Amino acid sequence: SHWLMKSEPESRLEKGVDVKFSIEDLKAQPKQTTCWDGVRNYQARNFLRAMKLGEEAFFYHSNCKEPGIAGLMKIVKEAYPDHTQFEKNNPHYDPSSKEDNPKWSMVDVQFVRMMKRFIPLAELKSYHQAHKATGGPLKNMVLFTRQRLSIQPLTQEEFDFVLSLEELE
Repeated sequence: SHWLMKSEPESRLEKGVDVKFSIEDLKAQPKQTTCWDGVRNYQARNFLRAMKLGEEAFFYHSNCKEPGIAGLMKIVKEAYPDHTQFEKNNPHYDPSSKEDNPKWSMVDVQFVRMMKRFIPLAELKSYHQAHKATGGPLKNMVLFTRQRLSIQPLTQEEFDFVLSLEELE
C-alpha cells in the first residue's frame, strides 16, 4: 500500500486553534517524527487503521496559494488512539468518543526526503485530466476522486507516476 496524507502548510485558525504543520515542521521534529492527529473522517480513519509499518506516504500540503506534494515520509507506528479526541480543549475534541474504546485513531510518520522538486496540484490535475481522456495512471487518483479525503491510498501505478514527475524539470 502507498498513501497520500494532507496537512496545513501555512497558518490557519480553526476553533481558535492553529492547525499549521508543513513538511518542514516534520523535519524540525525530533527524529523528524510526529503523530498525525486530527483525522475525523471515517473513510480516512479506516485507512489509517489499515496502514502497515514501512509503507510510504507522500506529504501533501493542502494550501490555497500553492497546494501540492512537497516530500515523502514513512509509517513507523501503526494506528492507536488519537489523544486529542478526548482533550475537550482541542478543536478535534469529540464527546461521543469513549476512552474505553476510542472512535478516532492516528499514526506516526517519519521524514524520509523531499521530492527532487515540488509538485503542484496544478501539475497533478492536468496529467490526471489528460489520462482521463487518453487513458493513464492518474485516471482514477483519489486526490481528484475524493475532493475531501485527507488520507488516501494509491496504486503502485499512480505512485510510480508521481515519482516520475519528480525526475523531470
